Amino acid sequence: GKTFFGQPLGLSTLFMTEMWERFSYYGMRAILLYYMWFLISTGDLHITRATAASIMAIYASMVYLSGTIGGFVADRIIGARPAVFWGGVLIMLGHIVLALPFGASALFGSIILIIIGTGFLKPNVSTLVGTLYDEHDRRRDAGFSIFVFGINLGAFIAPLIVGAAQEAAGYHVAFSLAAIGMFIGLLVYYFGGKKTLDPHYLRPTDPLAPEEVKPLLVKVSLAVAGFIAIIVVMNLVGWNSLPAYINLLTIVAIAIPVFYFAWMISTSTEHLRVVSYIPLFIAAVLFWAIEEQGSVVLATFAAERVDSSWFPVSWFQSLNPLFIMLYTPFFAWLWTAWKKNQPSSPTKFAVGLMFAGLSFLLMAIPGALYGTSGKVSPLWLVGSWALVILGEMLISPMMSMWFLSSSVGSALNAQLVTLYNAKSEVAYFSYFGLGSVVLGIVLVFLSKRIQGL
Ligand SMILES: CCCCCCC/C=C/CCCCCC(=O)OC[C@@H](O)CO
Ligand SMILES: CCCCCCC/C=C\CCCCCC(=O)OC[C@@H](O)CO
Ligand SMILES: CCCCCCC/C=C\CCCCCC(=O)OC[C@@H](O)CO
Ligand SMILES: CCCCCCC/C=C\CCCCCC(=O)OC[C@@H](O)CO
Ligand SMILES: CCCCCCC/C=C\CCCCCC(=O)OC[C@@H](O)CO
Ligand SMILES: CCCCCCC/C=C\CCCCCC(=O)OC[C@@H](O)CO
Ligand SMILES: CCCCCCC/C=C\CCCCCC(=O)OC[C@@H](O)CO
Ligand SMILES: CCCCCCC/C=C\CCCCCC(=O)OC[C@@H](O)CO
Ligand SMILES: CCCCCCC/C=C\CCCCCC(=O)OC[C@@H](O)CO
Ligand SMILES: CCCCCCC/C=C\CCCCCC(=O)OC[C@@H](O)CO
Ligand SMILES: CCCCCCC/C=C\CCCCCC(=O)OC[C@@H](O)CO
Ligand SMILES: CCCCCCC/C=C\CCCCCC(=O)OC[C@@H](O)CO
Ligand SMILES: CCCCCCC/C=C\CCCCCC(=O)OC[C@@H](O)CO
Ligand SMILES: CCCCCCC/C=C\CCCCCC(=O)OC[C@@H](O)CO
Ligand SMILES: CCCCCCC/C=C\CCCCCC(=O)OC[C@@H](O)CO
Ligand SMILES: CCCCCCC/C=C\CCCCCC(=O)OC[C@@H](O)CO
Ligand SMILES: CCCCCCC/C=C\CCCCCC(=O)OC[C@@H](O)CO
Ligand SMILES: CCCCCCC/C=C\CCCCCC(=O)OC[C@@H](O)CO
Ligand SMILES: CCCCCCC/C=C\CCCCCC(=O)OC[C@@H](O)CO
Repeated sequence: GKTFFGQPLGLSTLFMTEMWERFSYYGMRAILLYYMWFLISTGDLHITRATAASIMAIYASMVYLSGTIGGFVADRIIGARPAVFWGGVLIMLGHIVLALPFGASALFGSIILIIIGTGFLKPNVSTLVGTLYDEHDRRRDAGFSIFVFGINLGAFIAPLIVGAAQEAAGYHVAFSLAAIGMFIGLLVYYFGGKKTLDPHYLRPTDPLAPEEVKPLLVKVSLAVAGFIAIIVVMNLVGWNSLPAYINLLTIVAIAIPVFYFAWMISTSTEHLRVVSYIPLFIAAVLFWAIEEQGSVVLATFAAERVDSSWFPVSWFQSLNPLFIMLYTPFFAWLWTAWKKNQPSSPTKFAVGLMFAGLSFLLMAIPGALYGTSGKVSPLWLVGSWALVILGEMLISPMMSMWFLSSSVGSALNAQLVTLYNAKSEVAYFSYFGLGSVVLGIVLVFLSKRIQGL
C-alpha cells in the first residue's frame, strides 16, 4: 500500500519538519561565525575572533543541553505536538531577529530563542517519529535512518542556498531565508500533522500528578536562584567579562554529567556496570568535540587557508552531511552483511575517535609541508571531513544522554577553539589529533574489560 519509503505516511510530514528546521539551523551556523567576523571588522562587536569562535561552541553546547529537557516538558506539561510547533515558532523568531536591521545587539536574543526553540522541537520530533511504529514493529531502525537522511539533507542544502544568498544579497537576507526555511516546516507540520498525526499527542502523555507540581516548582526555583546567585557573585568580584560567562556555561555543562555520574554510584550488581558507560561516554565527548569544530575551526581554516575564490566558503559545511548521505547506503549494506562479526559498541567508539583523530592529524600536514603563510587545496578539508564522518557513521547507531555528550564535547570546544590561530595551526591539529588517537588506542584494553562486563 501507500508508504513513505516503506514506512507510515506520517513519516513524510516529520521527515520534512526536521529537514527544514535543520535547514534553518545549519544554514544559520554556516554563516554566523563569518557574520561575527564582519561585525568585529566594522567595530560593532567588540570581541576577539577567539571569543567569537568560543561563542559558536557554547552556542551548540547549550542547544543540545536544552534538548535534554524538552522531552520532559512535552511528556509531562505541554505535549509533544505543541512542543514541536511552538518550538519551531521560537526558532523562526530567532532567525527573524538576525534578519532585522540590527547588529551585535540582536545576537543574544536570537541565540536564546533558538536555544529554547530547538530544545522544544529537536527531541520531540524524533519522539513523534517512533509514535508511528508500534513497539513490535521492526521498521523502527529503518524509519529512523530515513529520518536521519532528512536531517542531513536539509543540513546539506542549507549552506549552499543560505551561503550563496549571503554573498549575493547580504547577511540580513541570508538569515531571513533561514527564518523562511523554518516557516516552511511549520506549514507542512501544522496542516500535515492534523491529517496523519495521532491527536493523543496534542497533550502530555504523562501529566503531572497533583502532588508533583509543588516539588517540581521548588526544584526549578532552586536551580534558577542558585544560577542567579552565582552571576551576582561574579559581578561583585570582577568576573563579568563575556569569556567569564562562557566559562560559567562550560563548567555548568560539564558539571551535569560528572554530578549525574558521581552519585549514580549510590548494589554491586551494576555498580561496576554503571562504570562501563564512562569510557563510552567520555569517548563520545571527545569525538563530538572534534566533529563540532568543523563549523568553528574548520570554518576558520576554510576562510583563511584555502583558495576558494570561485565559490562561497560557507559551502564547506555541506561536506559533513554530504558524506553521511553517501555513507548511509554503503553502511546499510554493511551492518546487515557482516552479521557474524557484530562489532561491539565499545570498539566502535574508538574507531570513531581514531577516525576523528585522523581527520585532525591529516589537517596538520598541509601547514607542516607548505607552511601557514599561504593557501592550500580544498581537498584537504574534503579528506578531513571524509575521515571524521567515517567515525560518525560508526557511532551513529534515552537520547538526553546522547544530547549530553554532544553538549559536553561542544562545551569543551568553547575552551579549546580559542587556542587556534595561524601560528598554532600545526601544533593544534597535530597534538589534539594525536591525543585523540592514543585515547582511541587505550580503548582497546578498556573495551575488553567492558566486554567482560
Ligand atoms: C564543497 C567544497 C568542496 C570544494 C572542492 C574543490 C576541489 C578543488 C580541487 C582543485 C584545487 C583548487 C583549484 C583552484 C583553481 O583551479 O582555481 C582556478 C583558477 O582560477 C585559479 O584560482
Ligand atoms: C536566558 C537563558 C536561558 C537559556 C536556557 C538554556 C537551558 C539549557 C539547559 C537547561 C536544562 C539543564 C538540565 C539538563 C539535565 O540535567 O538533564 C540531563 C539528563 O536528562 C541526562 O539524561
Ligand atoms: C517560558 C519559559 C521557557 C520555556 C519553558 C521551558 C524551559 C525548560 C525547562 C524548564 C524546566 C522544566 C523541568 C525540566 C526537568 O525537570 O528535566 C528533568 C530531566 O530529568 C529530564 O529528563
Ligand atoms: C509569530 C507566530 C505566532 C504564532 C502563530 C501561530 C499560532 C496560530 C494558531 C495556533 C496553532 C497551535 C498549534 C499547536 C500544535 O500542537 O500543532 C500541532 C500540529 O500537529 C497541528 O495539530
Ligand atoms: C540553568 C541554566 C543553564 C545555563 C543556560 C544559559 C545559556 C544562555 C545563553 C547562552 C548564550 C551563549 C553566549 C551568547 C553570546 O555571548 O552572545 C552575546 C554577545 O554577542 C554580546 O556581546
Ligand atoms: C513567513 C513568516 C516568517 C518568514 C520570514 C518572513 C520575513 C523574511 C524576509 C522579509 C525580508 C527580510 C529583510 C531583508 C533585509 O532587510 O535585508 C536587506 C537590507 O536590510 C540590507 O541591504
Ligand atoms: C517581519 C516578518 C514577519 C514577522 C512575523 C512572521 C510570522 C508569520 C506567520 C506566523 C507563522 C505561523 C506558523 C506557520 C503555520 O503553519 O501556522 C499555521 C496555523 O497558524 C494555522 O492555523
Ligand atoms: C524559567 C521560567 C520557566 C517558566 C515555566 C516553567 C514551569 C516549570 C514548572 C511548573 C510546571 C507547572 C505545570 C502544571 C501543569 O500544567 O499541570 C497541572 C495538572 O496537570 C496537575 O494536576
Ligand atoms: C553550589 C555551589 C556553588 C558554588 C559556586 C559554583 C560556581 C563556582 C564558580 C563559577 C565561576 C564562573 C566561571 C569562572 C569565571 O568567572 O572566570 C573568570 C575569568 O575568566 C576572568 O573573568
Ligand atoms: C563529588 C563530585 C565529584 C567530584 C567533583 C568533580 C568536579 C565537578 C564539577 C567540575 C566540572 C569540571 C570543571 C569545568 C572545566 O573543566 O572548565 C573549567 C574552566 O571553564 C574554568 O575556566
Ligand atoms: C590516513 C589519514 C591520516 C594521515 C595523518 C597522519 C599524519 C600524522 C601526523 C602529521 C602531522 C605532523 C606534524 C609535523 C610537525 O608538527 O612538525 C613541526 C613543523 O614542521 C611544523 O610547525
Ligand atoms: C579507511 C580508509 C583510509 C585511507 C586513507 C589513505 C590516505 C593515505 C595517505 C594520505 C596522507 C595525506 C596525503 C599527503 C599528501 O599527499 O601531500 C602531498 C600533496 O600536496 C600532493 O600534492
Ligand atoms: C600513511 C600516511 C602518510 C604519512 C603521514 C606521516 C606524515 C608525517 C609528517 C608530515 C610531513 C612532514 C612535514 C615536514 C616537517 O615536518 O619538517 C619540517 C621541519 O623539519 C622544518 O624545520
Ligand atoms: C578516506 C579518505 C582519506 C583522505 C585521504 C587524505 C587526502 C587529503 C588531502 C590530499 C591533498 C592533495 C592536495 C594536492 C592537490 O591535489 O591540489 C594541489 C594544490 O596545490 C591546489 O591548490
Ligand atoms: C575503495 C575505498 C578506498 C578508500 C581509501 C583510500 C583513500 C582515498 C584517497 C587517498 C588519496 C591518497 C592521497 C593522494 C596523493 O598523495 O596525492 C596525489 C597527488 O600528488 C597527484 O597529483
Ligand atoms: C566524565 C566527564 C567528561 C569531562 C570531559 C571534560 C574534561 C574536563 C575538563 C576539561 C577542561 C579543559 C580546559 C581547557 C583549557 O584550560 O585550555 C584552554 C584555555 O586556555 C581557554 O582559555
Ligand atoms: C610516536 C608516538 C607513538 C605513535 C602512536 C601512533 C600515533 C599515530 C600516528 C603518529 C602521529 C605522530 C605525531 C607526530 C607529532 O605529534 O609531532 C608533533 C610536532 O608538533 C613536534 O615536532
Ligand atoms: C581525560 C579527558 C580529556 C578531556 C580534555 C582534553 C584536553 C584537556 C586540556 C587541554 C588544555 C591544555 C592545552 C595544551 C596545549 O598546549 O595545546 C595547545 C597547543 O596545541 C597549541 O599551542
Ligand atoms: C610508533 C609505532 C606506531 C604503530 C604502533 C600502533 C600499533 C601498535 C600497537 C597497537 C596494539 C597494542 C596491543 C593492543 C592489544 O592487543 O592488547 C590486547 C587487547 O586487544 C585486549 O582487548
